[PDB]
Amino acid sequence: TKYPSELIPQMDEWKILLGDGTHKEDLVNYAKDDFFYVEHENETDWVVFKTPNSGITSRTSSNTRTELGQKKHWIPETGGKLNATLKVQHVSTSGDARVAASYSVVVGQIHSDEGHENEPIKIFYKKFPGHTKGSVFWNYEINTKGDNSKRWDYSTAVWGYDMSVVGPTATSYPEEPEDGIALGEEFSYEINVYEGIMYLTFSSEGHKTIKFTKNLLKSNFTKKSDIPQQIKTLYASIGRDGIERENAYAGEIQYFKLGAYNQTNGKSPEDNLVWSTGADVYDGDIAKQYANGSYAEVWFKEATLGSGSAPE
Amino acid sequence: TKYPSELIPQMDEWKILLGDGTHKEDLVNYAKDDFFYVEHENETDWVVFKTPNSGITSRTSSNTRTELGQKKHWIPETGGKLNATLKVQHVSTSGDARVAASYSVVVGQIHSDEGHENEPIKIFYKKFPGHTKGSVFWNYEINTKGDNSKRWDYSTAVWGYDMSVVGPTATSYPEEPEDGIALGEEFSYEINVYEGIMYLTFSSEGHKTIKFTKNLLKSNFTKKSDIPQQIKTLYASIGRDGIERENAYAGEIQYFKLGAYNQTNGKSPEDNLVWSTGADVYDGDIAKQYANGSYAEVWFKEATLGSGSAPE
Ligand code: NA
Repeated sequence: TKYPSELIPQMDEWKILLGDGTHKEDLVNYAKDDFFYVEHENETDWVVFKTPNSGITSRTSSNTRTELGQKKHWIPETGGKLNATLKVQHVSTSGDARVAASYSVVVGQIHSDEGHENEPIKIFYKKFPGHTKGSVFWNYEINTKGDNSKRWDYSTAVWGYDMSVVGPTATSYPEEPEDGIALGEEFSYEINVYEGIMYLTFSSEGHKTIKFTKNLLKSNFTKKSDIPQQIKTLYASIGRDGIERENAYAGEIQYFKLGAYNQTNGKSPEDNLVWSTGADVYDGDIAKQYANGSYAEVWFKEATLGSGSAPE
Repeated sequence: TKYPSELIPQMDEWKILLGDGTHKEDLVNYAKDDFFYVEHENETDWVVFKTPNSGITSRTSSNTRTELGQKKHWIPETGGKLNATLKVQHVSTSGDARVAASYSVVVGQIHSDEGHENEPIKIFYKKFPGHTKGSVFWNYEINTKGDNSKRWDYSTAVWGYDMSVVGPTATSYPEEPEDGIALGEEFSYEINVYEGIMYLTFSSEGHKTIKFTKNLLKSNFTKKSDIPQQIKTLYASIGRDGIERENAYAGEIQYFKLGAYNQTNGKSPEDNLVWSTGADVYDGDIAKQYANGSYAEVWFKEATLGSGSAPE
């Protein structure tokens, strides 16, 4: 009988989009069965975000989400911090293993509200079908100088693989990552942007805590000879060779998002081998996708917003 | 009670500078006698800011302040809202009455953290010696295009006079304003910056609620022919003919301040008849100033920070 707002005291600082295209700005005492609701398990309550592979998407995306967006925006220079503790309960059980996005779900992001509307960070959990352990990795998308159709993401592994580890054919998978994270296994992230520098921390009991620093005010990617080999390789059949503006996301307004942003869709892999995953979507029927594994589902027990801080 | 943080639940969102030059970042359970403390009166507790006319000033100013500064900064596009209810209990009883800033105290501001470090708004209370009623007015400072030494403030009256109404000699005063606010009389302000537009609301029991709208993204002062007449009298002595850059404070990082920023100092009126007030400051001896009326003291009942909101 609980609402998610009973578990997240800053619920009034978020709006939501659900997998069925519902937008809701006032989330105090709000739930909707099968998308955004509370689940009780032994001694903890969790906020569930559940979304199919193909529901009603936002105008900005081909992928379906049930995900919060922070109402108060900020530029990297003034900063912001998001802390989450969560477990992924389910990712799509179908999709083409040659496509980097298949079988994954983004569980936190910074999204830009203007300009190209790209993401300085998207944190993913990806698990191939049949595997016990999945991978957590995070992607930085360039704030492309000029035409955004040449953009790309650079993916960095936390536990397990990064997004570039694909199967060599549509239904054969790499071996499971030995150091990865199971469904139902708790982990935490913090995204702390202080004075334009994004400091990430990822922790999970029994695994190494892993930290990263990425300056969001000065690009590392301002010419062709700076594009990482990972981009040349993973985007080789797409054609993406953009460069990033010199000052990256300096002064660009953005905001946090958190929940289940499903990156497995039913688009044809031939149209985009990195992001169109060709999964089973049952012609958009949400109840049939839910009955056959064609969805993602992520549970959070803590989601806190605060100000950016100097790492100690 | 004793700590101002028992009255202001958001005390951890502010830092302070006191009139003796003390800076303190963590204000929970913090008070300093004679500067920042709580006074109980009839059935309400108030947070008191008290400052001499000449204490230890910030590097940025010739005036002394005991004043909060908001820790988390913002640009006008993303916005912010400050609400306060207060009463002014004392302004300096000495000063050259010809000088526009004399006998006044700023009780709320937006202050820029970069660039020229100018203020999109400072809210003043000013009361000539011996008057019962003082005036509340607010100043917008241009974000000067080019050299800031040509900057100026434009003052708009709320109740009573604006800053430009001065006495005819150093020691005599204009008539009391018909509509002003007495020492000890409560009034409220709200500075609500939503999508770059500043909406002000001022209210006090038994006076008209007054509202203003000022766009902080698009200057009304881009040509010399737009400089208001007011500036031509006040600033005649001083060389201030600047114009403002076209997009005003767009993208410039700001934050709110609230407290007692005393505008009466001991500087020579013959050097600057707008800001150099020639008051008695007893060689910077704070005790002697407090004993002889050379100070400002403002009590707040409420002080809340929030997001900017669309008016309605
Ligand atoms: Na901001």
